[PDB]
Amino acid sequence: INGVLVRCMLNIWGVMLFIRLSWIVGQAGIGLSVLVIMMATVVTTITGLSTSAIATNGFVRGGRAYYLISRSLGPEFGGAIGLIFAFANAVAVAMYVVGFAETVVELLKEHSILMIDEINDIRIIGAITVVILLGISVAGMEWEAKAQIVLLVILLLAIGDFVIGTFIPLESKKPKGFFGYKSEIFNENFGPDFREEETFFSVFAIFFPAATGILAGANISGDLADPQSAIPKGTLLAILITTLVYVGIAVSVGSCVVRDATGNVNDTIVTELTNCTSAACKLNFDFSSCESSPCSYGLMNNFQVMSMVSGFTPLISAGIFSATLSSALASLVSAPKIFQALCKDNIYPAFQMFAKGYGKNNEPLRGYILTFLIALGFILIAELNVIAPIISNFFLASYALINFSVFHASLAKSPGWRPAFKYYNMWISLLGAILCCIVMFVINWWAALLTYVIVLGLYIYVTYKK
Amino acid sequence: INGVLVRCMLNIWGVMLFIRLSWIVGQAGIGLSVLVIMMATVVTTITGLSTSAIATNGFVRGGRAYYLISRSLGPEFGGAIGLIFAFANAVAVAMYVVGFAETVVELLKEHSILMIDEINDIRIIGAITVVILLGISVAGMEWEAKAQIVLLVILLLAIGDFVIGTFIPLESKKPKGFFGYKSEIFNENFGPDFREEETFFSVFAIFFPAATGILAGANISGDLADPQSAIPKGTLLAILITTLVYVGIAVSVGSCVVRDATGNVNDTIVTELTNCTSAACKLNFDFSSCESSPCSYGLMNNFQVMSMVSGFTPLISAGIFSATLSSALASLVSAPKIFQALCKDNIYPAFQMFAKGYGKNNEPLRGYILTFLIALGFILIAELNVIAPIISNFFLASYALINFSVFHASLAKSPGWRPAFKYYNMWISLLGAILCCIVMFVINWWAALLTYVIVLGLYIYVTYKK
Repeated sequence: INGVLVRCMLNIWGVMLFIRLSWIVGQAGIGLSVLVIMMATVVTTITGLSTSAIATNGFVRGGRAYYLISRSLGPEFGGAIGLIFAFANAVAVAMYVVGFAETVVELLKEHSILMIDEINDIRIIGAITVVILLGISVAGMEWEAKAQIVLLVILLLAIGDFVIGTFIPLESKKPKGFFGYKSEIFNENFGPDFREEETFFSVFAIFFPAATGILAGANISGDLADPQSAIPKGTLLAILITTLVYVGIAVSVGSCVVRDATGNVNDTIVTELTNCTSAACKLNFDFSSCESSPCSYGLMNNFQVMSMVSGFTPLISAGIFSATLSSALASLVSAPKIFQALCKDNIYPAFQMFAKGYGKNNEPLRGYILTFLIALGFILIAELNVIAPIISNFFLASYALINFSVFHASLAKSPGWRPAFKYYNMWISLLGAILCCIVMFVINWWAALLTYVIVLGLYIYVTYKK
Repeated sequence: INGVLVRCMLNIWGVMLFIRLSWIVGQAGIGLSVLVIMMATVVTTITGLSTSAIATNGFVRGGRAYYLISRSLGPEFGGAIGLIFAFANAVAVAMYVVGFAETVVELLKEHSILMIDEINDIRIIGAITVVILLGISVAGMEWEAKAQIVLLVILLLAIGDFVIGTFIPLESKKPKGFFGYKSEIFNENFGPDFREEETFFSVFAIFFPAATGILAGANISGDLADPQSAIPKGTLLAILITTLVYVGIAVSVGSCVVRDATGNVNDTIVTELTNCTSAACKLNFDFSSCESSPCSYGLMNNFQVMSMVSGFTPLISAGIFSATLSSALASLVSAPKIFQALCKDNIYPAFQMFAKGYGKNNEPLRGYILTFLIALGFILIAELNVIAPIISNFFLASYALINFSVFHASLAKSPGWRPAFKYYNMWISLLGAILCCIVMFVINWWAALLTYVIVLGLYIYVTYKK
């Protein structure tokens, strides 16, 4: 009730927190953003209750995450969810690491230093980073147990430092959108003023990965040093804490940083008593009239608002490093584990090359190379705002699959289904599945369709390979 | 090999032939229109081969169409295809009858006569028409056997009269877009010049019902006075003939009527030697410069181009009446038959009120009232261009269902599957199903999605009612 809790809590706080939440709230108002977070959290908690019901039905010996599912679910749903989820984690590696690389090139361009083709300097940085990350994962993880705790200490210190910065309204940040909890800054920030082409569901898709750390946080750490049936409590409480801190950070940054701010001491508080519609003039002449040209930063231009508000910004940057690298590595170790587990069962005998445990320990290698290559291929696409909707798609697909499969097995299944989680009925799981599918189709309907024909073909193969 | 042949050939030539084909070719060029027809016909013929394989597997005693399917397919696919297809025919009634009503108000407004709210005078006409059609269907059909033959004589005479009119270039039609097989009229008509908001798939969806008469043409006439295993030959040959005459009428009208023509002897052949880009001036000053205001008619303005080209236009109008009324009535008798057959089996016991055969013969009444009311509700929507995509959706769904179900049963099914149709393998049926689903999603993805959750809920009900 402490190990997998910390694991999920690490997996969930990812890149989208420090570098995208300000974005989201800047586009979808302080109000509607809460609806975004609430939809995300209801999907996640439906899936959490369902996966809990899974984690409280079978034998006490939880072999492997995918093996746990295959025990508690048919090989059709088993292999489907497994493959689609391992792919989800594989692409998630690239998502997290490219967010990291983005913040690196940001903190670097802040200096005098520069690189070749920033839009692809991100690509070079991400490549070196994923190489070093694979090198970390393979050949050693004994230290990760103690490393996750220090990472979480760093991360919580970063969040607390952010909030402690909010209450400290330095005048030098007046040229930035930060103003320190003004009511009118909150008023003007409640209406969902969107931007160039984003719609509510585009923003939701961007945000959704920031709520996706639950299953691999819990299940992938099957056979935990803790009892198996402790997973649900920690998973759900972690969901609650993460979503609550999401809501808090959301409301705070919305009531703190204005929609746009061209940092210029010149364009400042000179205080000509004008018409004064927006909240900027309400504060002072600072951050006035970005409507003409694209301004530098503030809640809708730059993603560095979080690092801009807090005190001793190094701690916030360290928190970013911790979150992104940690989540990326967790996904990078969970994905090939699922691959090798599914392949050792030879459920899909086409990928019979289960990496043969090429190592002194049971360290798969073929899966590592595969997911590393996928991560590279996706890293090549730089703009995180386009990688993230794909992860959104695939994780929504995975969640739909899993909770729908629970719903289906609930339709009486001779295989020992017999779950135990309080509040784990079928109808809520069918609700979650319909929600997942609908939401997935609203965000790039054709991607969802293609995903579904993929899983259909998987059902075919699993149906006639028997 | 003559009865169900004539039946399908009647069901297929519907309203979309005489009043929409000219439209389609006017928007999607003489060339691309052939691709439209080819996609339609490949879908239809895949489904035809599959339904043939069905019609050549089971007992010699073909009880009922839906019963034939339930014999040769599981009650899941059975009831799904049955309900969705009966609904398809129900809405098809309204489609055909509203096309009829449209041509009636056209031929009436051509006179001095008029009605109240033409856009809903169509609705009033359609209501009276569907009332009279229900009155025809119930309480007597003994004459329909001899009536279909005279209807087909009328229809073929209309088509032949149309083509015989093409070769007769009356000067009085020069103010209309008709010119009589000019090469340049064909050249300018090969490029898919679309219009206000139509896309290739919008046009395809409009067209697709014009290729949907096969299953109900053949299966609904189960226990034919002909042997059961004669269905495939006639069905496929009817498909071939209908699609070939579609291609012929398409190429002809494309090479005959220009894209736009403001009928005015004044704006005519006066023959000022201008720049002359379009083919109009190539012919003469007639039908020149519709680009300014919306012109009266010709291959893109009015749907009466077909009736405008032929000689003794009354015959063409009679052919329209024959086609629309005939197809409408065939659908109106096929839909409730499927309803009462599915309900007598009580597959979906919610609709246990199977009309109890309230009549001296086995004449269902509850189903009649139901489909009549649905037809009314849809008639209320007047613009055929919006009703037709819905029928396209639902028929694509039905075809996807049926051929996919054949594909699935091909994955070895202990129920006696054992078909016989030459060239009836699985892979082509899976191809047809994937095509149906993809095409259905390109045309109003959310309608397709909703249809699929409907059939999923049906799978639920059929799964836990057992």
